[PDB]
Amino acid sequence: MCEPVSIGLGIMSVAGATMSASQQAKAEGAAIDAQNRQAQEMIKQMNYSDANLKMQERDLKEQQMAELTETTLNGIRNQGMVRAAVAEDTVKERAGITESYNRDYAAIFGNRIANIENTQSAIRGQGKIIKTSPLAHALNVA
Amino acid sequence: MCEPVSIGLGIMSVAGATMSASQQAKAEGAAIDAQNRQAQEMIKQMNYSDANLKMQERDLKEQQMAELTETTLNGIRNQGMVRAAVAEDTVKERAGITESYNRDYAAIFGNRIANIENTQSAIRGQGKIIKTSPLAHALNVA
Amino acid sequence: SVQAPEPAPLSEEVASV
Amino acid sequence: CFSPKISTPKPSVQAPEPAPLSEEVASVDIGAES
Amino acid sequence: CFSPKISTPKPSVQAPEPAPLSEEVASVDIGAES
Amino acid sequence: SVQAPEPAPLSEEVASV
Amino acid sequence: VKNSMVGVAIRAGQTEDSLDVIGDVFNPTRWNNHKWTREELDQIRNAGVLPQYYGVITGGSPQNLTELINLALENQKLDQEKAKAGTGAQLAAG
Amino acid sequence: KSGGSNFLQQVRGERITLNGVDATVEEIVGNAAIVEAQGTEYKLVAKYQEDLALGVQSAILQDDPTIGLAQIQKLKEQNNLLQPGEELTPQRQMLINAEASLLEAVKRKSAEQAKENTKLIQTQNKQLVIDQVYQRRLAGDNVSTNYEDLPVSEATGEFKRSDMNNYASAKLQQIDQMDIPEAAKDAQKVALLRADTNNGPFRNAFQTLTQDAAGEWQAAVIRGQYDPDKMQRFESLRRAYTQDPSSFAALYPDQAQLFSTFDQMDKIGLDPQTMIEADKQAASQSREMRMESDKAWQELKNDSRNKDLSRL
Amino acid sequence: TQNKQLVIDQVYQRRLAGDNVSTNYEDLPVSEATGEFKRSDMNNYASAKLQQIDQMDIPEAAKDAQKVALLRADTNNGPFRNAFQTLTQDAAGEWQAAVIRGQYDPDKMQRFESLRRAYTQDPSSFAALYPDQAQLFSTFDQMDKIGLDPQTMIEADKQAASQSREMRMESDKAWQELKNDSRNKDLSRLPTSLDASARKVWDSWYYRTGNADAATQQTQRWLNENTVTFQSEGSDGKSIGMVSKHQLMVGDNPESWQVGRDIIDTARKQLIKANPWVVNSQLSVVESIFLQDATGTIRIRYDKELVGKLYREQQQKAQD
Amino acid sequence: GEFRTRQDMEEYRHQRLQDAAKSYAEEAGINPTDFNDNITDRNIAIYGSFNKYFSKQSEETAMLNTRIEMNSFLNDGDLMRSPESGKTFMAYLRDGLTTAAIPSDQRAREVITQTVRDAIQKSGGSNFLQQVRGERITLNGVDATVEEIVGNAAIVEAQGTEYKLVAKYQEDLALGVQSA
Repeated sequence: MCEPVSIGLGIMSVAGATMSASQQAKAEGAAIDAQNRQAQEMIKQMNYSDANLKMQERDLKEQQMAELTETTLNGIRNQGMVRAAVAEDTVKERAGITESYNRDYAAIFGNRIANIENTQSAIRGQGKIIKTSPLAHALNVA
Repeated sequence: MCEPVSIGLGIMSVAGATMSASQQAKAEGAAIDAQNRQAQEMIKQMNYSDANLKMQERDLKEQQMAELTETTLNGIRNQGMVRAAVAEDTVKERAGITESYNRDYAAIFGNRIANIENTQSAIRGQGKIIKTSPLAHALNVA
Repeated sequence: SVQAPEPAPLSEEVASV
Repeated sequence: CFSPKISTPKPSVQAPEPAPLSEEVASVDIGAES
Repeated sequence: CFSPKISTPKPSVQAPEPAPLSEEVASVDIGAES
Repeated sequence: SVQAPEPAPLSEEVASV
Repeated sequence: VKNSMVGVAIRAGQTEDSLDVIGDVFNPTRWNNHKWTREELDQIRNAGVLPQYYGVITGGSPQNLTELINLALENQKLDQEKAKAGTGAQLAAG
Repeated sequence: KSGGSNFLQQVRGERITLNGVDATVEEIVGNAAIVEAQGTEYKLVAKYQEDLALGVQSAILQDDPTIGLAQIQKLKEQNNLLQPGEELTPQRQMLINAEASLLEAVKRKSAEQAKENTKLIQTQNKQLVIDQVYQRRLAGDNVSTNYEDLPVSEATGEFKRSDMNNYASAKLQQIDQMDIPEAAKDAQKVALLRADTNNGPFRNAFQTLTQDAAGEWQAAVIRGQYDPDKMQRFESLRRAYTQDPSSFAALYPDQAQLFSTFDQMDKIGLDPQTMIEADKQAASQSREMRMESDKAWQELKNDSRNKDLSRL
Repeated sequence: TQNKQLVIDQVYQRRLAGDNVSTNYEDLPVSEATGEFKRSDMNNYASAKLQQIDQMDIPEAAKDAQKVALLRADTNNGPFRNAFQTLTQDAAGEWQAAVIRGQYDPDKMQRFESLRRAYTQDPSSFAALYPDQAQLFSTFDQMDKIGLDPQTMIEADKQAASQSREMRMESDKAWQELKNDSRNKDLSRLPTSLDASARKVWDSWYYRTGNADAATQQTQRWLNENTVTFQSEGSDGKSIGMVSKHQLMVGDNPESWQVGRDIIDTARKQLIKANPWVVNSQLSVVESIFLQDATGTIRIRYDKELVGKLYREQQQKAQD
Repeated sequence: GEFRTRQDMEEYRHQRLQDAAKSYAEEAGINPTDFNDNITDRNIAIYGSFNKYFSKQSEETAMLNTRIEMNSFLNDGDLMRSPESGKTFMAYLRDGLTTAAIPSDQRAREVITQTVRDAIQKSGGSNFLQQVRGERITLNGVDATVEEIVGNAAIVEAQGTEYKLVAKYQEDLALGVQSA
């Protein structure tokens, strides 16, 4: 309990709720940062191809890798590479969004705006990438 | 619980590496010095040849002799004797090494330098010393 | 509780009168 | 006298699967040699 | 509640050998004279 | 780990273009 | 059709010769042929064995009379104790 | 040392003068040294052979045939690099044979996994018909549920004896996952058990469960405590014994001492313990002074005083 | 020695796939790279193999399965049986010393654990091969199946020694009575192979617990777990034969006794179907395995090796 | 392998020399002011070893960053389900190789042989594998195809994934109806 990052675990159990968000961030970032750092330095040592490792290291890497996964914002990351694959602003320039990052109903209802521009390539763009459903796709192959 | 070196190891185990390098250096070197002095003192009282000793004395010396072995810089040690046995420098004069003990790419990329003289005796040279492999020799004999 | 989240869409399609 | 605070765990995926059989009839030998 | 430190072992050389034999069939007599 | 150190070399042999 | 199990089932059985029921149960080739004398019958009568325990004695050799008599007596004693316990008396109630 | 035979062979004829006499190295000594040096190399050769054999043998029992191929290829390359003499020939043949076998296994895995893929959909169509048979039989209709004769079709495939025993477990685990109140789940299992044959796939499961419960009770007595964590198959039969206590007493009439324990935990209201204490305390002294026999029972059951035991 | 071990390796590699190779040590191929063969060469090989297996790179289940498979393929004169005999006796001795001392020390009980690890994968061949030490298997079962800790048993064993039970009924007459009773139905149908372990299990239970009625309840559970029963086809299901579990194994998978069962059932059904005078008879399964008739005219025999080979060939038939 | 900076090594060396000199001198007494024969030949070896270790560590860090970005790519769904996925992968590989991000060619062989293994437990796996099958790159002078670098045992598993998913859906439907 004397550990610097363990007592912060106790104080959230004892009190909190009323405690402002700044301290809820200061007492909660520590465990995640420590886990991430340990995972990085422990995975940087082994090899890459899984046909060149022993039995224990395979399971160790498989269990330890999941701490670094990302699931939500993959599209924004991958947008860059598709541009070069196919080829070879300041918010105000966007339509449907005000400077305060809120929707502009006036333009939407008057100018008859078909699509709201979240990211780049919303302007023009023939790459498509249209949303599909996993279950129908799985039923197609079988 | 009062020996100067018996508290150093304990405090090193507990505190860890949170301090600077010099304290760790001294704490580790104390026991090394003690062991070296003890082993050397025991070795001195002995005889040289193994045919004049009892059983227990031979076993003791055989067990305790090996702590003086070194492996990494034997070639630099033996460099001196071979020159005299066969015959009968301020870094700047060396090729491929800069003044700051770093590689010099200009010469090795322009003048096509054959090899790098890490040590002496690479200038001219008639001592050969061709690198070998233990297993090839073992197969050769058998 | 807690359901799997949903990735942010790249663009939205709307309608009018 | 206390106010506990819960947290949200990160979702994890290992591919869905139906429930395994009881006997699980599998190969009769062990090893790649055959 | 500490940060332990390991110590690097001293390298040791003893020449490789194959595994010992359980039966250990050797000479039947001990002693130089015969 | 660290199966055995590597003895220091006398000289190093390289190549060029 | 033979793929599923039929080929393995028929192709694995092997034929053997038929059994002999009489020899397996009774084994009547070990029975000796000796005509007991008067004293060897008076000994049995004086021992005190009941008529239902003569099965052990018949077919034996003259050399092993006493052990067989002892075996019959031991069986008799065990049955007497079991009957004292009150085991075969539940048939009177219907 | 590693290389000593060469040193000994070259240091033979070095001449030095000591105390007037002139002699080489060997006269200061006077063959027993050389052979040991040769044995030192023989040791390494044997070690290499043993290590190679171990690696080859281990890289063939791997579960995934795609991994062993890489290891065999690496060992083959290493062996070809050393350029060995005519003393490691019984190794080349085994390497070749191992590689051929690995190639064949990798070839066959594809068809094997194709068949494994196919069976998955058919298992459900196999289960539906078995379920319909029992749904029909539950309403008072003989259906003759032996697996020899069922309406086989192309989707199903073929039927074996293990399908009954899979369906039993699947149904039992399915019933305990619905969205209905607690008593209905326990009524359904008893209803299903009461409508089988004498060789139905449910009676066996219940028999196994009952025996496991008896074992758990004996362990609890021996240890001398009631721990809810260890006793989990003892507390699942209890919930299903309540809804029908007369059939259990007739189907398995050899461990009725458990039903006596069950009854008083729910009707009178004894706590689960203190019966452990009574059993533990009654271990030393034996109350059985004769009494229990085939005589005490009979002349106890033929008394007009006992109005209920007289008729049975 | 290294070039000599390989011939002995090949002989067994061929044996454990359904073959008879007659493992004498005077019937081996001689050459100039090997020499001559003596008896000790057939005794160092077993130790070498058992040491090699524990150096591989596979999980423990595979190691135990392979060790027991190697034991199961040996003849009556091999070295593996001797090795396991020695191991078994050492384990029993260690347990007895642990009882006498009165405490459980995890650093001296080391041969009591390897045998326990290798016993889980096949608990019937052990009880059919070494019937003189059925006491240890009771301890193993109580530790694995029920769930007792290995410290609460030492105290019970110590306290049982004071009050010696000695209520008689161990005279070899009571066992015939105990098997003939009407009430006991599982004990009347018993294979002759497992007949010498029931005695020791019953005796151990009686000695440990004191009661003379829980013994006949635990023995039935053990026997029922270690066998396989076949049923008739009528509405009132009746038993027609009991066989052991290691007489049905085909391969080395610890759960491969589920194929011989199906083969036997299919064979019985076909035999009834194709021959129209067996209905009045009582087709049964005695224990080799025989399919007999009431009068003793129809008689067929079955075996592990042919069944396994034919099954493997039929499986490898369906290909591209 | 213990140090990470030059300064730590220099301080360690300084302290150890200053200790051992006095200890060895006083073991037999003599006089510590009465060790400096070859210094260049030792400094050279020490600094060479340090430089080589630091180079190895930098290379490892680069490989880790590559792995993180590849995993981030491997998780997206509608890129794999899209009919154009191999082109993006090859473009990324070409850019990385031409910017020297991947240190060598054997590392490229490792990443190519690992991506195929990794893309079996995903959703859009069979599509990606089938549409990346016939493209060529030049490694170590010799030109080869992606199929030839490896040599039909992964396609089957790629399909088995969706087979399992459909079976799960069927079981769920049966449970729902029976409960209702």
